[PDB]
Amino acid sequence: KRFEVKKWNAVALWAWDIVVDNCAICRNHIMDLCIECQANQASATSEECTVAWGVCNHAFHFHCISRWLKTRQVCPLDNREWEFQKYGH
Amino acid sequence: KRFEVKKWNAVALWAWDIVVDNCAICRNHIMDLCIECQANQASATSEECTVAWGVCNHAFHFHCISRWLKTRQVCPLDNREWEFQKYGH
Amino acid sequence: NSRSPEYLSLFIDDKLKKGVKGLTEQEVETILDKAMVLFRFMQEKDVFERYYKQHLARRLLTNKSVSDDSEKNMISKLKTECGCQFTSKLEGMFRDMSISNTTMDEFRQHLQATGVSLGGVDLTVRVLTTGYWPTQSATPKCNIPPAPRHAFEIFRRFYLAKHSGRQLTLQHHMGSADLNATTRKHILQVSTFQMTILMLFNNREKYTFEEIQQETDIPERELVRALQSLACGKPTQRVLTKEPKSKEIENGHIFTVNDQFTSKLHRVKIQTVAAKQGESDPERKETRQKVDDDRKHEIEAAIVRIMKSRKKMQHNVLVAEVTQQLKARFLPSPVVIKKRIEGLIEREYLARTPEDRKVYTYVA
Amino acid sequence: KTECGCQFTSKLEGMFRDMSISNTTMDEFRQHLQATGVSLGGVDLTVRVLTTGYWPTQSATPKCNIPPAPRHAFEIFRRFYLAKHSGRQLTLQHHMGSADLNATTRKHILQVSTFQMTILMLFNNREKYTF
Ligand SMILES: [Zn+2]
Ligand SMILES: [Zn+2]
Ligand SMILES: [Zn+2]
Ligand SMILES: [Zn+2]
Ligand SMILES: [Zn+2]
Ligand SMILES: [Zn+2]
Repeated sequence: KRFEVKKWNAVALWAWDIVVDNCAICRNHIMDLCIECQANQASATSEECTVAWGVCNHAFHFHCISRWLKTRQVCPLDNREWEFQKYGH
Repeated sequence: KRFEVKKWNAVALWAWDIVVDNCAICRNHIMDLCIECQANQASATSEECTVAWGVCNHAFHFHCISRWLKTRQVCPLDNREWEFQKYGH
Repeated sequence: NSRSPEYLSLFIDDKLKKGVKGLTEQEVETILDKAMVLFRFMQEKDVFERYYKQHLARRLLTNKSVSDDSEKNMISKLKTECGCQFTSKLEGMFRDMSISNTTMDEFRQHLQATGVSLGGVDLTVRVLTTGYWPTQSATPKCNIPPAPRHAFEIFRRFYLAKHSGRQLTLQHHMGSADLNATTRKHILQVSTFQMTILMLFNNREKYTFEEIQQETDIPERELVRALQSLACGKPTQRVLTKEPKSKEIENGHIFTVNDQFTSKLHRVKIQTVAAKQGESDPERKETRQKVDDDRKHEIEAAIVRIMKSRKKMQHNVLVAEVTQQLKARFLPSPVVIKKRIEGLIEREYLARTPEDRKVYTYVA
Repeated sequence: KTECGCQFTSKLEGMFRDMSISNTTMDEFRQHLQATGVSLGGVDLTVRVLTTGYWPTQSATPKCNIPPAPRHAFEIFRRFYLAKHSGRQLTLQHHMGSADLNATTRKHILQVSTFQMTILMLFNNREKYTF
């Protein structure tokens, strides 16, 4: 051949049990609003209701994990304290 | 080929020194009665005389380890308190 | 009826199978409290615990990530409702789960080491204990697929090079797999039952019942079922078709394969197992005799452990105590316990001299 | 840490721990690929393993066609990461990384930053292409 690849340096991202089909705190979806919100509108009044990203690469609706920060703290799927390394998908 | 296996998820069970040829307490066999039974019948009178399974995955005739629990406790082939995680082979 | 506690068992089963009943986490706590309250006014807890452990085995030896948090709530409610008995057995089973996952990751690490045979391209072996987990079957020894052959050989060599003394046993009635088929490359799924038949088809197509029963040596009992899981009674996603279309299974029937592009993804699974809860006569009666033997265990153990630090009976004195200790467990079964207490005579350990029923041997 | 305090640079120390994770996983995967190494497509591989929230999203993991021997290399790496590091989902993307394209009067090795690999591979398969 005329051009042959010798080296490569891809960077491979990884995700924990974010469950893109059922946020593990509302059992709905990674998106599509949370249990209490549901209706896209339901008096949105600014604020938000997107997705929260932890340091342990787990994902839930911001609301569900903020209301779960009162029940416990350390992300249940692991044992590390839940952090907020992101906001939104 | 037309069908190629990519993943597999067997579950592999394991056994300690159950010695399927010789109960370690009385030395007769894993089954086939014990020293305190000998003859299959010997006035069976209901009751039993099968095999006892510990949590440390060791096996003996139910009576042999029941009589050994009157002499000691920690399963003879280790230093773990003998439990009764099963009855029968 | 004892079928009502078997039905509470099947309720637990289908409930945790859905794994979505009640999206609201508050409605989950309330429904669980109501469930344990309903269980409070229920007798025959032995069959309940047996079927709950069977459901644990069914939900843990399958696709993971069901809830990952509700198990702690379940074991806490069991501790607060049943006590520290079969729940301690559940804690032992969870320690077993920990052992399995740790051994699995360790073996993946040790395979990233040799990697000689490509048989273990992607592997997921689980190590459990013959105890906690119920007697699966007679460890079937049917012909196993070769890349899986190489994977199992590597795993056994590793487990014998390090954990000597822990003999491994091969079986087929547990687990799953992902069969990469190939216009796109749709990956199928086989639950350790259709692997051998599909491998024999890969080696040579146009087989029948005689070919899979002659050069495979597989227990006929659990063979016809996986045969029909692959054909008889399949929706329009058939991965194994035949020319003699019929309900009953014949002998000389050729097997073929169909495309079935209805799979809108690359991971299509055939979940014919775990169908509608039938609870057939054979298995049900087998487990019923098993739990009768378990109640025998209960009574005998109770007697040998308690009557060693108590007084003696004349006719029917200690039986009242041994039934009161088991009042919250199951029925007293007077005839059964009376027939079983008089068997210990020819084995010592609380022999209970019948004729000289005036002083029992307070020895070991 | 001495000017703005924990929070931001605390997450930054977490990100340097993630960098340690990546450089250990890269060396570990090269060790796994030593079996039949410098062969087929897995000749010289340098895979990096990062975490979602940690790194900024420049895009939504693009899914364009990937290259020649690089196909075999990526397949081997994915099989290894699913056999040994089973537990995470390796999403594929193109908007990151680089490569060294060995061209061939001498053999001058070029460089492609994961963007020109597919077009050059399609040219290798058949020249005289267009938009
Ligand atoms: Zn949610
Ligand atoms: Zn919300
Ligand atoms: Zn987490
Ligand atoms: Zn014995
Ligand atoms: Zn005996
Ligand atoms: Zn032992």
